[PDB]
Amino acid sequence: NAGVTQTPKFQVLKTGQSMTLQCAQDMNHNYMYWYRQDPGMGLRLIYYSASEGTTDKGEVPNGYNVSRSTTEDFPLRLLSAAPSQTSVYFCASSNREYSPLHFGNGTRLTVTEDLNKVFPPEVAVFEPSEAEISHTQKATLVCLATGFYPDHVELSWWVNGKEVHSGVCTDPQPLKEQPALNDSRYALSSRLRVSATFWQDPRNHFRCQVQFYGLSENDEWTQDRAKPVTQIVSAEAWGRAD
Amino acid sequence: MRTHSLRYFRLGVSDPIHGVPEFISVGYVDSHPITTYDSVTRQKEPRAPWMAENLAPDHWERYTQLLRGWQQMFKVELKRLQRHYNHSGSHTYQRMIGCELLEDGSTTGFLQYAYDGQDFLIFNKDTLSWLAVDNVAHTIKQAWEANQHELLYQKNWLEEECIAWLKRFLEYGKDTLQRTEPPLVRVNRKETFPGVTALFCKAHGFYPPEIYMTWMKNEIVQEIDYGDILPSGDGTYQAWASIELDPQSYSCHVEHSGVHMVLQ
Amino acid sequence: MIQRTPKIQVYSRHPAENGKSNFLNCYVSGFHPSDIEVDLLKNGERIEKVEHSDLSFSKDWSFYLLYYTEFTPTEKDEYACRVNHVTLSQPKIVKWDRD
Amino acid sequence: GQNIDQPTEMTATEGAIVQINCTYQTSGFNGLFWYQQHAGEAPTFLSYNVLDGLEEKGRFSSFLSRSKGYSYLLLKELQMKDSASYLCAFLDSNYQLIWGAGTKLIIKPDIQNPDPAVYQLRDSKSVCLFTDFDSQTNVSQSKDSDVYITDKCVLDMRSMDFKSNSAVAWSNKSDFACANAFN
Ligand SMILES: *Cc1cnc2nc(N)[nH]c(=O)c2n1
Repeated sequence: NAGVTQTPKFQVLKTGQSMTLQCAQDMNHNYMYWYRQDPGMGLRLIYYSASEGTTDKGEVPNGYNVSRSTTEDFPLRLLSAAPSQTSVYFCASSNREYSPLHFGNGTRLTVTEDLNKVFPPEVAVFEPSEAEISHTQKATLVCLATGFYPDHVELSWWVNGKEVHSGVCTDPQPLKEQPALNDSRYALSSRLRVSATFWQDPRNHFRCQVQFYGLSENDEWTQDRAKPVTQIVSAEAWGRAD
Repeated sequence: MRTHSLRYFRLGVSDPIHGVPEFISVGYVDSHPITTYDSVTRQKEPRAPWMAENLAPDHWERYTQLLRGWQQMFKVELKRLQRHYNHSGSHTYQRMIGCELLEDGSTTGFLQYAYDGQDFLIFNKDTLSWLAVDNVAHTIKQAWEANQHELLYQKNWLEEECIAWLKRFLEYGKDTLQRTEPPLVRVNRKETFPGVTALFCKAHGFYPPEIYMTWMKNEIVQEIDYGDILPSGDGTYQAWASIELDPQSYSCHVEHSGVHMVLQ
Repeated sequence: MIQRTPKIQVYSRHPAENGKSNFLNCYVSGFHPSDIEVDLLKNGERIEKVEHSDLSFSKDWSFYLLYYTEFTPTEKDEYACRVNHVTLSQPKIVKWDRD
Repeated sequence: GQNIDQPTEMTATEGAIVQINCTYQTSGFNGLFWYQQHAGEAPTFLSYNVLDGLEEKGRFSSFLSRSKGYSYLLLKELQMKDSASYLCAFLDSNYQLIWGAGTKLIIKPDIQNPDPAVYQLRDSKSVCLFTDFDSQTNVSQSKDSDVYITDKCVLDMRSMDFKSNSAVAWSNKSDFACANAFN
């Protein structure tokens, strides 16, 4: 079984838009739940359903509605997007009211009063220091995603057009370029560390890939800059001796 | 100094004729109904006014959602059993869960299931095991015994939660559940056939329903005929015991709520 | 499958006396399955305005019910309880024994 | 269905042991749960206690004291992959799932051969990298708001069975040196 399937993973909305978060489970579970997770507090129940044909309010139901006309699906509707609804949403299911919850992969949601605040990341790869390669026989590439809003990005490293994990560390949380401002654009760093030998091989191609979540191609745009749509922004380095 | 109990029953019926709920659940404290829910109302409601006055609307609303959940689970449980036995047509599934609080302060808890009104599965909360009546019950017993966390959930609920609920409910209904109405006990002489005399000891107006009645000589009597403890329909019970005399050959003994009576 | 036919007891709330306002009780018990029809009769005809308890559950998985009515006994008036159930190929009439 | 408390953050060394405490106040109780939640991931079920005592599954144990209103989640032989939030939750008498604010667990790598340097990377056409320092070093961000500094990140180069701390700093200021940039 798939477990709990929740979509989308990311969403930006303007103040006043409505939105449906989809959630399905193929586990024949009676209980489905919607939670929001906000910094510095416990998961908060929005709505739950004890079975198909019934739903009930959680602790923070205001601004949302749900339906459960099937065992499988428990859609959450945001009635009229408000900034206070900027959060991470998790769909869950359990067999019974006392059994362990199975969680969806979550929906990171940002509401802004103005879509002109949305920006795709600029992405740059910084080759390794000759001093590091000399003193450690190791080489650390740094990737820098800057100027993006909202904080909806997935950073991946590709070598020779194939994703890698070993030797990678990515900041778990983006930095604010302007800590004061409330719609501050974000910056995210990552390292890929490899042997000096691997970096010296001119047959090795390195690629930092930042999947950005922004506007739809369908969204209206009356600004001179390119419409800041969902898009992959990349930068690249080739290995070499010198 | 008497025993109290809390019990929740569940009745599921497959393919009910149009005028019969597919599902009913009723709670009792002693012989009093406290709570009702069915598949027609889809509402949990109080059946005693002292439950109504003491539990805010949020209780009924919450347990309404829980009972909709358990109604669905029951329906799937029955369907599955009917698959296992390969039974078509209408069949019943039943469950009783509850606990006793005795005078010494000691407790009991139980959980059993019935298919077509016969013992199917009985829970042992000490050995954390299920007694299965046949091969089909053994199959459900193995699935249930493989979920250790659920057995422990169930043990705790019977021993802690059930007893906490009972005490809360006893306090709510104290004027009803903890009162005494003593029996009015008469002794009738009836000639049942010519020459042959039989004595009837009759009791009524009594609560609780628990009562002991026997006939003694000068030594208990043999062949005592017992009437059931029956409800009078005003919250009190009636009951009787008869003996038949021997040619040329006695007292009625009643014990109720810590009071002993003799009628010679 | 084991069906249980109802036990049917008819009796008064109080020692009955002719001309003394009482209650006639019909207690139907130990039946399975749950589907049942009960009528109180007065000289063979159906008494309207009868009251009954909810279907009630016993720990042996059988069911019980109390049907009762306000009445005043006489020497002449006959009273009965008529119960139908899947176990009964015809409704069963049980008459009030008149203490 | 009243209250539940667990520490905001704990820090322990790779290979060592950590005990995450959770206290709760309630009249009525149907069990206490621990969930594991990795950064950007779903919470996943770890443990369920309802009776008093201790349950053990590999490196994880969960204890419950009913009279103390107290549970702990015990992690032995800590690995970097145990770096996560651990969520305490219990069921009240009405099966309401009451959630702790969660404990962020930070694991420090055991750096056997600390070799702390700051290095300047070839820019793309300036980035600085503080690397190979011991896990007891805290990277503070500077006051200067034209200079950005990341938290320490732990990378695991399985290619050389090697682990290393690093933090990155950057700026566009023509007056900005990597040396002495990390305080
Ligand atoms: C109405 C009600 C409330 N609580 C219950 N608890 C258990 N365990 N089982 C039931 O059927 C209940 N019904």
